Order: sequence, then C-alpha cells, then structure tokens
Amino acid sequence: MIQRTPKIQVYSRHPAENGKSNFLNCYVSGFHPSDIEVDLLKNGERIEKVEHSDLSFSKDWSFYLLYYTEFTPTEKDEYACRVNHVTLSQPKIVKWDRDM
Amino acid sequence: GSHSMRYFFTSVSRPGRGEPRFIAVGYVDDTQFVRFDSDAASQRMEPRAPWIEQEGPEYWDGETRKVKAHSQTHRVDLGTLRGYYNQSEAGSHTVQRMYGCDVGSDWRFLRGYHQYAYDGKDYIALKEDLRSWTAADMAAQTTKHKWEAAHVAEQLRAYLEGTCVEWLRRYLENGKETLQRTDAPKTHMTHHAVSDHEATLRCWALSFYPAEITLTWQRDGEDQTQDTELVETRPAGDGTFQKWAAVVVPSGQEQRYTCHVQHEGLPKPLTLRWEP
Amino acid sequence: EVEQDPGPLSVPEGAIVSLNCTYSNSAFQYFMWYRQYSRKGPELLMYTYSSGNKEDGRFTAQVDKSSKYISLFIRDSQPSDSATYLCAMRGDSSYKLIFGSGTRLLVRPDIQNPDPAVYQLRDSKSSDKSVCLFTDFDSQTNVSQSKDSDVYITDKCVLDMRSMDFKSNSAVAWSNKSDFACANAFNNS
Amino acid sequence: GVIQSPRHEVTEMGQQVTLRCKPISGHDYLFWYRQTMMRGLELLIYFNNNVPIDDSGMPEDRFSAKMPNASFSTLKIQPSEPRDSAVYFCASSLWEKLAKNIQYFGAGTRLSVLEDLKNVFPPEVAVFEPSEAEISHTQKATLVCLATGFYPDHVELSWWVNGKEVHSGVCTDPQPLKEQPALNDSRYALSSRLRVSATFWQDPRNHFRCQVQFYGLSENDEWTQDRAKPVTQIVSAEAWGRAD
Amino acid sequence: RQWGPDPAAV
Repeated sequence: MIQRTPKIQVYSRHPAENGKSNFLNCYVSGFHPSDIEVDLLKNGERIEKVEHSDLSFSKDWSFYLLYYTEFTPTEKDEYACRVNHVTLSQPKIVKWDRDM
Repeated sequence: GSHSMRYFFTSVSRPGRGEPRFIAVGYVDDTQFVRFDSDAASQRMEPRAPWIEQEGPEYWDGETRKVKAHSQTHRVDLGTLRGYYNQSEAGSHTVQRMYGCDVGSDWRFLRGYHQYAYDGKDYIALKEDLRSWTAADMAAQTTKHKWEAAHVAEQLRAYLEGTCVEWLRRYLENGKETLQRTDAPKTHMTHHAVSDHEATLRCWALSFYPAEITLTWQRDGEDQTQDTELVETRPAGDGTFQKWAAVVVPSGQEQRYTCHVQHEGLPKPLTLRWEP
Repeated sequence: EVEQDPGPLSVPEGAIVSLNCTYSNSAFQYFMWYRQYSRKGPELLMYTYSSGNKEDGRFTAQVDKSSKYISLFIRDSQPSDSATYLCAMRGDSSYKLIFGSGTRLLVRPDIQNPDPAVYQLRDSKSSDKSVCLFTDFDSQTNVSQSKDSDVYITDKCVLDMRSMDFKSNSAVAWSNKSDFACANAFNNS
Repeated sequence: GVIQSPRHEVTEMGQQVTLRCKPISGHDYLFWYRQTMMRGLELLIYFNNNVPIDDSGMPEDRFSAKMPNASFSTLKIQPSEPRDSAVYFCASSLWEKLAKNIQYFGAGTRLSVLEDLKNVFPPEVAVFEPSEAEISHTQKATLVCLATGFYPDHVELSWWVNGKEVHSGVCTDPQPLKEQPALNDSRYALSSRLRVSATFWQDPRNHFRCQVQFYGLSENDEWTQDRAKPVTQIVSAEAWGRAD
Repeated sequence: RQWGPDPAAV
C-alpha cells in the first residue's frame, strides 16, 4: 500500500564527443510500484525506438531500469529524460548534463 | 573473490486485463544471463549472456516450464493475498520474490536465501540456516504455517546447498572470460567553481566490472565524508559500470584533496589529484 | 529411459523379493515405486528423494545415484503382494514421471494340505456338456499350455474364504465334445 | 476421488473419442496418462490452474487436451486409430502432496479402437454345479462360471447369491485368455469359481448367479449384420440350492 | 538453474 518516487540519472555511455556515436542512458531506480514511463528527448521532442533492460529490483525491493539509445551529441542539441509515475503529478524532466 | 546466483521475480495484478504481468530475471554476480516476460511473444526463458547459450534443449524446456509454473503460483498468490488483507479487487498489487546462493573465493557454499514481498514490503524470508522462517505479519504467519506443514524449507535447503551452488560453479566456468574478468576502472577528475569561496571536485570511475568499488576523498591523507556525495553506481549499458564521487572545497587549495579508488581489478588502490 | 525387467518373477510365499530399474539421465532426483493389481490403478508405495535407503514395514527402497540404479525389496512376501511393480522418477523441472515397464510379481501360496483332485461338474441347464477343474494342488505345480487347439486350459488362480483362511488353487479346461473328455492335461514346466 | 468417463469405450477407428475427468475438489493439478497393456504409464500432459505445463508426452497429431475450468478436463482423439487402445488414467493433486510424490488416480478409461466393429461379440455364459464327488471328499462345494466367445476384451464378472453380491470363495481369472492365439485379434474366454460349504449348496433357498458385464456397441453405432448388434450387455447364468 | 518444479503457494 506504499509508494516511492524514482531517482533519475541521465548520462552517456562513453565520454561525449561532438559528432561521435554514443548511447544516451536514463537509469531510473528507487521506485515502487513498478509501472513507470520514460522518454528520452532531443530538444524537447521524444526519441522514437528507445530500449530498456528487464525489470529488476534491489535489496529494499525497489525497482530499477535502464533506458537507452544510440545518439550523436552535438554542441547545440539538448537531451533529457522524461519520467512519469504515480508519485508524480506531472512528468519529471531531467536534462542531460554532459559533465555528469 | 566471492560469487552469487540470484533470481528475481515480479508479478503485478492487473484488474480488467487477463493475467498478472510477470517478469523474471537471473543473474550471476552483476551480469544477467536469463529473462522471461509474460507479455513477450516467445513465451520461453530467453538467454541474455553468451555462456548460457551453450545449454541444450532440455535445459531451456526445463527452465521455461519452471518459470511459467512459477508465474502460476503468483497468480494464486495475488488472489490469496488480496483475501488475507481484505483488499478491493479494483486495485493493482505486487508480489516479488528473490532467491539465491553465494559461494566464497574457494567457490564453496557461504549462504542461501529466499525472500518474498507483498506491495514492496517484507512478507516472509527463509532465515540463514535454511531451516526456518521469519514472518512480517499474521497473514505471513499463516503462510509460514502452510510452508512448515509442507516442508518448503527442506526443499529450498536442498536446492540452495546443492543444485544452486553447483550450477553457479558450472556457469562461472563456462562464462569465465566474461564472469571471471575484471575491467579495471578508467578514472579522471573534473573541476567546476560553485561560489566565490567554493569549488567542487568530481572524481570519476568508468568501464569497471564488477560493480563493487569504493570511492573516497581524503584530505591531507585522511578520510573526508563531511561534504562528500557519492552517486548510486550505474550501468554503462555495455556490461560495465560507472560511479563518481564529489567533494565541496574552500577554493584555491584544490591540490589538498586526493581521490582514492579501490576495485578488485586494481593491483594497488588509485590516487588522484587535480593538477590544473 | 528407464530399463526394467518384465519378469515374470514367481516366488514362494515367505521369500525375499528384489526389484529394480536402471536409468541413464542424471538429474533424475526423485525415485518411486508403484504397485498395480491387474485391471486397477497404480498405488504409490515408497518414495526416495536422492536419499539412499527408506524402510517401511516389509518394504525397502534404495537409490544409488552413481550407478543410476534403484531397488525395492519386500521381505516375507505374501500372495497379496502379487501385482506388477513399477518404478517412476523425475527431476525438478516438471512433475512428469517417467516409468519403467513394470515387473510382474507372483507370490505362490503355500498349500499346507495339498490334495491333487480332478472333478467334473454338471452344466446348470439342459446340456450334457461340461468342464474338468483341477483343484487343491500344489504351488510347485505349473499348469502349462495345450497340445492341440481344441482344448482350452486357463491358468491356475488363488481362492480363499479369507479370515476363515483356507486357500485353494484351481485350473479349468474344457472342450465341445466327447473326444478329449477328462483326458490328459500334462504338467511339465 | 477423481472421476473419469467413460469407464469403457469400444469404437471403430475414424471416430472422435473424448475422455473426461473431474479432479478431486480443491486439487489444482491434473494429469492425463496412458498405459498400453504391456508396460508402464506415460504422462500425456499435466495442467496446473487449467494451464498446460508439460505437454512432452502428447502424440504429435490426433491428440488434444483441454481444461475449460478447474473441475473438468478433456482429452480428445480425432480421428482415433487402433494403436490408441490403452487404459487412460486421470489423476490430480496439490503441491503439498506432490512434494511427497502423491497423486490421486481415477479408475481409468478402458479404450479399444477397432478396425472393424464386425469383430465384436458378446459372451455366452454358463454355470456348472459342484461335483457329485467333491461334496463329500472335502465337504466344500465349488461352482464354475465360464464366459466364452467374446470380443473385445472388456468384461466384468461378479457372483450374486440370494441377490447379494458375493466376494468370499470367489476366484475369477486374472487374465481373459485368447480362444484362438493363432490370430492376433481373436475371440476370448474367461472363468471364475465360487466355493461354499456342502451345507450351503445343498439347501434349497439359495440362488447362485454368475453376472457378466460386457462392453461393446452403443446406441450411436451403426449395425447392419444379420446377427444381433453386439451391444454392451449383462449376460448371466444361474443355479439353485439342493440336496439331490 | 531455477528451483522447481514450482514454489509453494502463499
């Protein structure tokens, strides 16, 4: 009968280099119950054909999932992860900060 | 170094659709090797690591019917549990299970475990000794009585001390260049100023396997946790992992801080200082 | 695969009986024995989880997972132990049992007062036709088959007014015609 | 316990055969087995909560099993073939009994799928009275019953006396033997035996009857031979007490 | 390799 809001980490797989192929990750964790929605965004617009790992859970029973795609970062393109979940009353956006 | 085999199972009831959602995964250490998902089309245990692929059809047939049969159990558990707690049939509820085996550096048995949760809270767990149960609840008490009467502990004890630890050894061998490899962390450091009097130092570790690392900032040779923040370690997505550790410092004196990186694949622990 | 000798075993009452099976798939972990009277369902006897040896009454079941060999012993066997015996096994992935083909067990009654006697009996209605029953004979006695195809000999069978325990064997032979009327039946083994 | 039907089926190949099972109330596992009268069972399939779990033993072709609800399972063969003849057993259990290897069995369906119903025959049945020698050589009296000429081999013989079913003193044959072992498919015979004291035989109030139940054609089956439809029937013979 | 054939009901 209890809820927990997801932590969200947005990050690349390899150190980001403009014009070089890479993977954009969004890792959601600490959440319960299990339904969540997660989008990766390119300038506010949703990236089609994202993938995710199989639902698992930690010691405290909370869930976690990795969502990801290939992308090619640039100087000006903004990226972000958008999360919705019953503990949120509107989708939560966290921007990718390449130094992070 | 020591090792584990663990399975994780989640079923979620869904009133007004036909069956609970059921997701099963298996790991050895930090590397999944199997999955099943009741909504996917194959309806089979699927391999997720190259070394279980060599197992033949008997094994796949057997693993797939055990996992379907396990989701059948959880179908019954969802309705039993709604009844134990008198809950409305209108609401969606969650059953989770995880059970597993650790062995030590000598690959002998260290411990088994089998734990169960309802709506993300502890329900019953098999105690260390594998003879005995703790129950969170009076609902959990009557299940415990059920399980004692049916000698569930005994079978689990035979599984965990036998088959389980045995199959863990077999996997460690077949997957040795993947499971018995260490990817030593690629490290580096960044600097950003926070304020007039303050700047933050972030110490990075990338591409390591397995996931355990300890990242610590020393100051003049001594531990520094006051104003230290570790992020949760995180999958790179390629089988490897990443973590960083940050420190908040009186700026100017960036050189007074040393980051310390410990990981199985590091012959000696690693020291890092900001040179500008 | 589970190999089991079909028999039949014929044993005198009181004898120790030994039954067994071999298999080839390691990972069989649960081993069991069933008894099945003829025309009935299989009845569970004894059941041994990897666990060597398991005594109950006159029955002991054993398992050797190295030699992949499994056995059941019955001490002081009795007429009512007469049945086919089947071994069955599984692993831990399915409740599917694999059975051996069964061993038929005959425990011969010990006739305390043998009385080798051949009778004739009247057909209940208007028919000068009938049968010759050999009764009350001994357990060592095998009632063997025919010479020609125009007499018909049924096997021996074990009748008992139980609790008032007088046991008794009887065969039956017959033919349509005078010409082989209460003539030779010939026991040999 | 577990209830199966039919207990007996005789049919021509080509026909759809359907077998049914009701597990013990509360049992949520159910098993279908088959035994060809030579060997051990084989598992055809089992279900857990009406869902098929292990299918391994189901024939590749004319066989399908269903469990539309928790109290009811069917196994269907279409079309049926002679190699299908067998005793089909249903069984059910619960986890706590299966962990100790215990299941509960139905009484079985006995199935003969025959090539030509033209080979079906009911038995002729006769009773033979105790020997005019035995009565005083031993002071006991044995009746003999002899069912002959039947095909196929689905017969049940019981003794009745004064109109109550009798068990003590009864030894009926374990197997019904082939009237002509020459032919693979041949007519069958079978005997039984009832013993009482000389004093029970000799008293006139006593009605001995050998009752033989035969399983053969049913209403549905076609028939156009000149002889009587070899329908499933009770055929019987009779004998009376007397100090003659 | 999983525990089986299946877990006991709650």
